Amino acid sequence: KHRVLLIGKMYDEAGQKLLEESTNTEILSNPTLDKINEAIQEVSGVFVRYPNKLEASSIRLAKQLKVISTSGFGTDSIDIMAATEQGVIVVNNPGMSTTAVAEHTLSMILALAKKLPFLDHCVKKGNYLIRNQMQPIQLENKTLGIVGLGRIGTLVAHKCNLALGMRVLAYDPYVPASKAETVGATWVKDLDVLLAESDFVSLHTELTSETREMFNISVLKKMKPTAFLINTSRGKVVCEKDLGIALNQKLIAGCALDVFEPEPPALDNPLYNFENVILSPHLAGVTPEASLAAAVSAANQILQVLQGEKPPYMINPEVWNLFHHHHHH
Amino acid sequence: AKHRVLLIGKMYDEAGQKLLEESTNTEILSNPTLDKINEAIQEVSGVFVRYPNKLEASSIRLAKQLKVISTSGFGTDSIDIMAATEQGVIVVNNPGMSTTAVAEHTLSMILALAKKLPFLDHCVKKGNYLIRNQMQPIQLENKTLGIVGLGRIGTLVAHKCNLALGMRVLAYDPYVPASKAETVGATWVKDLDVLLAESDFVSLHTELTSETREMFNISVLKKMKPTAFLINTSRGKVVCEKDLGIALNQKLIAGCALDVFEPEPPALDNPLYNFENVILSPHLAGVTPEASLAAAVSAANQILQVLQGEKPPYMINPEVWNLFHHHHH
Ligand SMILES: NC(=O)c1ccc[n+]([C@@H]2O[C@H](COP(=O)([O-])OP(=O)(O)OC[C@H]3O[C@@H](n4cnc5c(N)ncnc54)[C@H](O)[C@@H]3O)[C@@H](O)[C@H]2O)c1
Ligand SMILES: NC(=O)c1ccc[n+]([C@@H]2O[C@H](COP(=O)([O-])OP(=O)(O)OC[C@H]3O[C@@H](n4cnc5c(N)ncnc54)[C@H](O)[C@@H]3O)[C@@H](O)[C@H]2O)c1
Repeated sequence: KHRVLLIGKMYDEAGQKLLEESTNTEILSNPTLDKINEAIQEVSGVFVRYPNKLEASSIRLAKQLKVISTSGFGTDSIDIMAATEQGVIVVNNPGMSTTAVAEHTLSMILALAKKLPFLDHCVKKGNYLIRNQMQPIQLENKTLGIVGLGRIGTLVAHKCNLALGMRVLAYDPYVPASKAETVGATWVKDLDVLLAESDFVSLHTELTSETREMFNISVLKKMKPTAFLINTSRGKVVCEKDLGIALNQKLIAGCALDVFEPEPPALDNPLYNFENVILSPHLAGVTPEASLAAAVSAANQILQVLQGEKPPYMINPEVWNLFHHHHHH
Repeated sequence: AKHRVLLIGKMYDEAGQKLLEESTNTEILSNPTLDKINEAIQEVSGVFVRYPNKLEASSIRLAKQLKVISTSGFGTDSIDIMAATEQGVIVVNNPGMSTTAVAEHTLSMILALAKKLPFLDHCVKKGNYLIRNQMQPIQLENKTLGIVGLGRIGTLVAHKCNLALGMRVLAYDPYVPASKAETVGATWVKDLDVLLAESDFVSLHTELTSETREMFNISVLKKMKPTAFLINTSRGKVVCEKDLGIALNQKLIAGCALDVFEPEPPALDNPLYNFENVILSPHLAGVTPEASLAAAVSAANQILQVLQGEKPPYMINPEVWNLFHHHHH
């Protein structure tokens, strides 16, 4: 029977149960490159838990490899070129946690408006009278600016408009304006207009060379001093040093972050010392439902390629013909 | 007890209908009128729509127990999605099941235009073998192919025409990264006008949207080379067919190959039937045994998923999911 290497465990054991019905699996925990190499030589499939890496030199050692599956959308730590050259199919598992991240985003937007973690701290310390200096924000009729109108951004736009009564603006050069109009948002060609008009700005872009450090001191200066930033996308989209300067200089009023750069944020991180800051440890997409759906998807696609069936989320379909040559024909 | 499912046209493989019959009672209509749909749709929980059959808003409103509409393939232009969304009805498509088939069919049509294959077959069979002394077939090596829409099919067509024929491949698609073209040896161009000026064959592979509706009109044909050919396997409404006929008459382009039409099916007296260097097929580019089986299984399984309250993989109106929940309980 075929052998599968799991570079990191899946998000739900049901995916490992699926593999074990037909394959012999070995599981490594944050393995070093050497540990991968001595475990990968006889496997037909590999699962990679984000953010683990799979290098070209390791792929070359896997002479019978048929398929590499990642745990989520991201494949940046996979050398796809190497896999393609050897007839190995790379699949991702995208969109398995859209609803979880959308809910987490609504949670952070509301908690910023209501000053919820700060008020909880104050009441528990006997500082009930903080209420005199408080002005919670009503979300109704405020403006939300969505940067990245993808799977998550679209759902967040829809619910903030329909359920919370917000005006919703969006910036995304790589979707048509009709996509925003369908959910009640307006797609804007000029990011600066969204920045000037928004009371809450929520980031939902893919991380690319173009969006890396896109949210820097120049952007924060354009935002309203009363506005808040929410980032549930990727830590590298935000320049954290500039963000701290912007909070310190009151260029924006606060922020909620689920992702960081560097990740694991340092014990030193100056962002910890603002009470208009709300932090979560990269959990926005983590629910039992999302973990199970991704684990089952990844296992099912590995099993498809081992059977010779085309999986639904191939990242390198240009490899199929060589895959055919190596393992069929 | 069993839910009812209406098929507005058959699937292309019986496997889908057998999957549905395990758990539901089905009725199959053959090219029904709007009235026949309304009679058969009143009590059904799920509908399958075989393209180009239409499902209009008025019919969706009569379907008081409707949960899910599945299209036969990627295209959803024959569905009133807005009406479905308003009623808490999930729309699923079935994308990427015909990608190799359409890419093969597109290469077939490019070659047949270059070699004048249907015309010459007719000549030999009518006794005019000696037409050969006036024929100059085109050598595809180093000719330029322009791809409009670098999606699943457009990217595979670019890859195959490079590998099989040595063609230079240009692409126009505002919504994909230039790296996607580079990976298959093509160049992504920001200005469609440049692609039109440089291409010897222009092949259409876009989604039909308000932006691509009637994109290929007389102004575009005036920009194409008089020696160039148009290939359309995407959607008929991307091409203004009356302008295409004008363009062929006025020698703005040399010929065309079409698998999709507007009016689809086309009329008995369509003027395109009478032109030189026209090659037509009846929306069969994506209809192979392999593709039909995959699409039929996918459509059946998504219908069954939604009937169970499970989120399917190809929801095209995810903003409707909460209203579906509210009705499905
Ligand atoms: N915090 C978590 O636990 C978690 C979980 C899942 C996803 N994510 C991240 O959240 C982000 C959104 O996820 P998704 O599934 O909606 O992605 P998606 O691929 O569906 O959408 C990404 C969108 O970003 C847009 N984009 C690219 N460049 C842009 C630019 N310069 N400006 C504006 N928009 C741009 C793209 O056009 C796309 O519509 C991603 O970064 C994803 O990695 C985080
Ligand atoms: N038998 C057949 O003829 C057959 C079979 C399958 C699919 N199709 C059709 O072929 C088309 C492509 O299918 P696919 O699976 O590759 O879809 P896809 O979603 O993978 O690709 C469509 C591409 O169109 C591009 N697009 C959107 N707007 C554009 C614009 N203004 N200009 C240029 N490009 C734009 C998108 O960005 C996308 O990359 C669809 O119209 C589909 O309905 C036909």
